[PDB]
Amino acid sequence: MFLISWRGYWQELIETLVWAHERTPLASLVRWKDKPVAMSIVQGRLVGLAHFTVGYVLTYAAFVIASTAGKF
Amino acid sequence: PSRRDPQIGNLETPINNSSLVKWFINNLPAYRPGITPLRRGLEVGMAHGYWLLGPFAKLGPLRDTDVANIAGLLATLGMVVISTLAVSLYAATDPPKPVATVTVPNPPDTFDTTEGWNTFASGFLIGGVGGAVVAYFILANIELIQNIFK
Amino acid sequence: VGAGLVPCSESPEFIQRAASARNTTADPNSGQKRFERYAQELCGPEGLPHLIVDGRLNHAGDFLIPSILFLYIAGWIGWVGRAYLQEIKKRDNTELREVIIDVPTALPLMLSGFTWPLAAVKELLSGELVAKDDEIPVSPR
Amino acid sequence: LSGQTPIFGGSTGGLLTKAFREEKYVITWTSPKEQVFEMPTGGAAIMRQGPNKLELARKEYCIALGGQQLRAKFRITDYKIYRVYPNGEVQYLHPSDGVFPEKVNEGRQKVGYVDRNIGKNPDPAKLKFSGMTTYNA
Amino acid sequence: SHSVKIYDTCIGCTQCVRACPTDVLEMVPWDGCKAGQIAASPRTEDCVGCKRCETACPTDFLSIRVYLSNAETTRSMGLAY
Amino acid sequence: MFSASFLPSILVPLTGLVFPAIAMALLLIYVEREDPSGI
Amino acid sequence: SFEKWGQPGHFDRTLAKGPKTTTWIWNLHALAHDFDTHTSDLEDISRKIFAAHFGQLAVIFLWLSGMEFHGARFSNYEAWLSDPIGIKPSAQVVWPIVGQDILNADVGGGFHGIQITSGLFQVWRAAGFTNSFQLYVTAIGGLVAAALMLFAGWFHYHKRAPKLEWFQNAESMLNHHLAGLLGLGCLSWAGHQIHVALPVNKLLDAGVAPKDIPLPHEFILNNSLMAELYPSFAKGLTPFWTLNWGQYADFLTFKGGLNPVTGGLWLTDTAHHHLALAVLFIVAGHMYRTNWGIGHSIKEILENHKGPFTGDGHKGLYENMTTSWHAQLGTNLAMLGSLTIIVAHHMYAMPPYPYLATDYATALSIFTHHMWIGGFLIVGGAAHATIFMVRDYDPAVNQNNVLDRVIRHRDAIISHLNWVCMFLGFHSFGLYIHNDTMQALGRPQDMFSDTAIQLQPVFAQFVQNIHTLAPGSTAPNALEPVSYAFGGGVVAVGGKIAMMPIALGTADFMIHHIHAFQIHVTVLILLKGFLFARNSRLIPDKANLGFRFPCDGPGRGGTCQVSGWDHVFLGLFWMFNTIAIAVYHFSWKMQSDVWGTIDPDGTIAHITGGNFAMSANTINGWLRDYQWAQAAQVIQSYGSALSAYGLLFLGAHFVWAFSLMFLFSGRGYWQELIESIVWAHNKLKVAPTIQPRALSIIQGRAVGVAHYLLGAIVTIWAFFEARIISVG
Ligand SMILES: CC1=C(/C=C/C(C)=C/C=C/C(C)=C/C=C/C=C(C)/C=C/C=C(C)/C=C/C2=C(C)CCCC2(C)C)C(C)(C)CCC1
Ligand SMILES: CC1=C(C/C=C(/C)CCC[C@H](C)CCC[C@H](C)CCCC(C)C)C(=O)c2ccccc2C1=O
Ligand code: SF4
Ligand code: SF4
Repeated sequence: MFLISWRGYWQELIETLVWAHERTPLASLVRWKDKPVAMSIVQGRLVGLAHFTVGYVLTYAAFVIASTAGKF
Repeated sequence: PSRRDPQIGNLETPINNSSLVKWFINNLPAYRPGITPLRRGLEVGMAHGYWLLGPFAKLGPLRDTDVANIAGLLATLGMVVISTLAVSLYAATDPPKPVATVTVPNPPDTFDTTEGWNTFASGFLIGGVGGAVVAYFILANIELIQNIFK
Repeated sequence: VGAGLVPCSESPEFIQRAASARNTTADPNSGQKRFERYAQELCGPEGLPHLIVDGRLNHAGDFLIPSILFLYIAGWIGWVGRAYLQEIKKRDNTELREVIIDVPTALPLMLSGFTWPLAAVKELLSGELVAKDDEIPVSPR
Repeated sequence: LSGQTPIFGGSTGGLLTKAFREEKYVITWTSPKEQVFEMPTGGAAIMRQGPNKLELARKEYCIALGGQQLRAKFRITDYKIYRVYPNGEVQYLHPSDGVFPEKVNEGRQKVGYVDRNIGKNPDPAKLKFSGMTTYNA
Repeated sequence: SHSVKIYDTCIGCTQCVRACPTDVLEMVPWDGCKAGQIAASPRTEDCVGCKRCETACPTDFLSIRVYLSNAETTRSMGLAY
Repeated sequence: MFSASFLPSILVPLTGLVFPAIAMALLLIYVEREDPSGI
Repeated sequence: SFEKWGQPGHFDRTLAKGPKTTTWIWNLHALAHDFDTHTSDLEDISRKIFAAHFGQLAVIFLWLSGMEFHGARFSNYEAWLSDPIGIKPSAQVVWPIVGQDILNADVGGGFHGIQITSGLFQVWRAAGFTNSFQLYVTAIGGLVAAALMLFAGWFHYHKRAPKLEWFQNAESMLNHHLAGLLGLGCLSWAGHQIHVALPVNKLLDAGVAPKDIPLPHEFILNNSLMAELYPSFAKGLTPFWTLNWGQYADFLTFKGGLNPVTGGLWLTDTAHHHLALAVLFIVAGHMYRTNWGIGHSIKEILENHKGPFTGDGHKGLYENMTTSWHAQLGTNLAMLGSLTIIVAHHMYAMPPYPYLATDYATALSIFTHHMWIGGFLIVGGAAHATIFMVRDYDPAVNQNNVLDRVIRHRDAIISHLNWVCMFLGFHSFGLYIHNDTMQALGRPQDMFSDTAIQLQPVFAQFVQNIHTLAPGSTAPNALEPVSYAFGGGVVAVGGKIAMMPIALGTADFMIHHIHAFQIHVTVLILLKGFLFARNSRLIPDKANLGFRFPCDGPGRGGTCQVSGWDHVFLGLFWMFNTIAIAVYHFSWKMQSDVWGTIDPDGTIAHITGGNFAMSANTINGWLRDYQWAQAAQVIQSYGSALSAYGLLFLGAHFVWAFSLMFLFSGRGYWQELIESIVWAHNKLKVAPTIQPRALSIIQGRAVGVAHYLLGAIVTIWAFFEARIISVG
């Protein structure tokens, strides 16, 4: 998910989603610590790679130790 | 016919400017004038602590055990405590742009200030505890209606 | 030819497979015949033959001459392709004909690849195969 | 300046809380004809006669309208743009060259320069433990 | 915001000044080539990072470059909110 | 169990929950500090 | 007259000059049809569209006639005729050379070949087909008609081409088509049915010597055998002259159910169906205004429907529906897609051909095929909607119309949409994984099926119920319910189920809800690209710049993937997910509690054993209890005569990974590697004059997604094809 989609789509909907808090009542009290925006490009690449590598690591380890301790 | 200019990003749809709804929203304890922030906290605590114990009272992992009433009571106690903690620290770090976004025709009140927020949190704590115990009392005698049996 | 490998002639499981060896094509002798053709090599416990590559005359021709055949044909095709390319450029219709093949000229070049190896050797000794490091102007860096 | 706006019912892509508390852009021009046209915040409207006050939150929309819409279609070339402070001031970003020429003047602004060949460019070796970059000569 | 970089190869066709939608260029008087007026960046503070400008530069090894900095703000990031 | 005391029964929650709580609270109020002092 | 083909780029002025680099090749296969990108004229466009349609029809006729011909000379039809049960139809006999010799699909009677699954013989069990020579003539007719209408296209383009006002008479269009095309064809087919179909169907009850059964010429004017059955069908008694129709109760009846002697329904109902439809939409299609000064002025109807919330109603919509083409294209595509998928979702409860529910191989093949096409083309309908938005519009004729009224408040719409999607998404999936954890946590009482925490879709149950007892009161002149999955008796034949009532317990809930979930997000992506097509809150030049472009530089951070067809990229990924899990669900249920075998007591011993109530609630169960069964033979399903077809499932994974390679990588890397190889080749004087250049990022994205989809769908069809072969 992080790898394929890119930062030209995950910003249009953040606009309209900022539009909400401004105009609903009983929740417009709170405001922003800091104005939120979409991620960055390099950071997106990095997080995608991190997710991929962590996903790759775990399953194989589980498989190998479980198999070795279950078959001898 | 927008609020002040038809080109602004707001619309006069008959759900955010209906007389019924504006009357119903203005007189809420968050906005109704003639009161103190103290009472605001008291009432909000009363309400929320009065309903925020059922959602886990008979729903918790101790759902059908013979104790779950006081269990849910303790749960909502801790809940309202940590909520007060959260709002208090928010007040502690509160004053960038010391306002709230205004859409009600008038400003809500002078409730918008740090120490005001702190007093509000205190009243919230008190009212929440109160609503908790009173709901626990309503729910205490399962026979609350069985004695009436009506 | 060691490594504990039985000859495909006397490997029992080899002939065991050969008995009901599924005759592939439309001729009943297809299977059996091929198994008979597989007596020269030496089988193993798997019952199927391994190939030894050493120039050792036990299995020399079973790998050498196919290699040399491939070298023959690859040399031919590369040679005729390069020759055609070199020829095209002396027409000043370069990329017009890059997609339209000039058959009356493309034929004799193909037909004239008979003696590619030794001719290439000549172009090696004459130095007719490489341009000069700096004359070739394809800029690196 | 002007006190009138084109015919436009309304929409939801108007202003936010950033606008009336950080900045506003303003653009005006002369359209003695009233013709329907498009706007960058979604929807369409129709111009008004003579002065035409269009107020907005960003800048690029005014540039797009002036360049691609006004003089590229309807040949109006005297649209002025301004920036409005939160406390109520009125600034002046433009016309910074008067006639929107983009090439004419008798003298210009002389701010810095660099006419230096790029093959002879500094390396991270020669400029070390400084705060500058290859911009030096 | 980000930094702009000018060179000598500006022929003076002025396709970049008509391409940048951010008003960060102007042709200041020059003398060297037939241009007599070479492009430059007087108003960097509104740089956007679209760099549609050098794509409009026809010169071999296009005469303008943009060194994309790190001191971004609400202006350089371009938010309507 | 063994020769140790109750300790492994209840010493995880505070490290699990409350110490992270104060950690992040202090951290957040730190990342908003005024100038030029900060603790 | 052959001096003209080999002059490429005949339609474009730019790429007509010469192939500088390899790029010139690529665009050659890209702009060969969008001739709206060639001029501003329209009559030429329309003529091209006509000729292209004719060509498509020609290839249609060609392939259908050729498939017939294969069915006549290389298909075991006429042997499978006498026995449609103990014989499995086949075609495409294997050519006896090295490699394809063991693949002789022998289906009894020595007939080898390929055991097909497309159920054309089922049509050939209703059309009453005896000898293959008539079929030979049929193929000849099909191909000659193909060539005929192709010649017609050539003529109507090169000699006499139609004019321009010939386009926009949608009134006569609807009238002619609706009435003449549909009604006349349908009533003609019904006439064929009553004359031939049901007679030979009667004659297929007990082995009545098929070829010996007379030919239609023996019934054109021979009414004697036609008077054997149906006494009112002496001639007809022609009581229609007397307005009396009570006599015709013989054939034109209304049964409405399963006929356990045909493997399908009662064909008389279908005949009377077709009659009713024919006249009904004949009198319908006689509506609109034409050349006799009588009818609806349809451009005024839409003018009338306005009001307070409407604004100004449907004013000004015909310029869009006739001046532009992509509009019509998109809407008709969407409608066809929806229609097709309901067709798929339809013909597994009311089999309209002989031997359908009894034939458990063709069913899901047809189902999944049509279902895939449906989505696969409705997304294209939406894409053409977007291309209309970018190509065709007007600021003048679109003032305050019901169209413009949404493009002004898009943000609220899409925000609430995102809200709904988030809600449904985790409300379903996180609930699922919650139950997963509970089962893995020795807390089984926290499960969610009937044996645990409760939830029951009462609405479906009550609607099915009120459908069960329909006849008599709602349907007095009706005999049996419309289907038997709602209610009725378990209808069957042999030890083989035809249709039983379907049970909706607990597992139905989250399945339908995640269906709705994914449909919601799909609409989200597509509609988002739709509205934010011309102007975004940051990019006000989109329509000013195009809809097929990669990015707008690293401004505002990143902006890559801001066109619309990348929106439809993501959307097609999502619809892939949707339809994939949909077919998973359908196949598993209709093999778990609908299909199996039967005992003399009607005892339905289903294939799997009702596995949803047992495992279709946790994720680990979903992989175990589905693909364990869906593959446990494909590993060994090769290795004998009617097994040798080692399937390319082992093969499709490779194309899948090769696919994903294209996605994750840029292009500059490949460009530099190319330049190095060029250096080497130039050193050895073999430099190709046409300088190779790496793919453009949009090209690479396209080939990546194409290969991805191809691999996935190949994999899955291999899966269930072999799975049905293991039972069919
Ligand atoms: C779905 C599909 C399909 C199918 C199709 C179809 C099946 C169609 C149908 C069609 C049809 C079914 C048609 C028909 C038509 C007909 C018509 C249209 C008729 C008309 C008639 C008339 C016109 C008449 C005339 C006359 C006469 C004859 C005599 C005298 C009188 C008159 C003149 C009246 C296919 C496979 C392809 C593909 C896939 C899908
Ligand atoms: C491989 C690859 C390339 C390499 C670029 C090219 C053009 C490789 C194409 C090689 C040729 C054109 C493939 C030909 C396929 C045929 C099977 C080859 C047959 C040729 C002989 C039979 C004559 C990119 O440029 C690229 C760009 C952006 C994202 C991903 C990628 C990417 O994945
Ligand atoms: S940078 Fe390009 S557009 Fe600008 S002056 Fe030089 S040549 Fe002209
Ligand atoms: S990104 Fe390019 S065009 Fe835009 S302001 Fe910067 S230099 Fe000018």
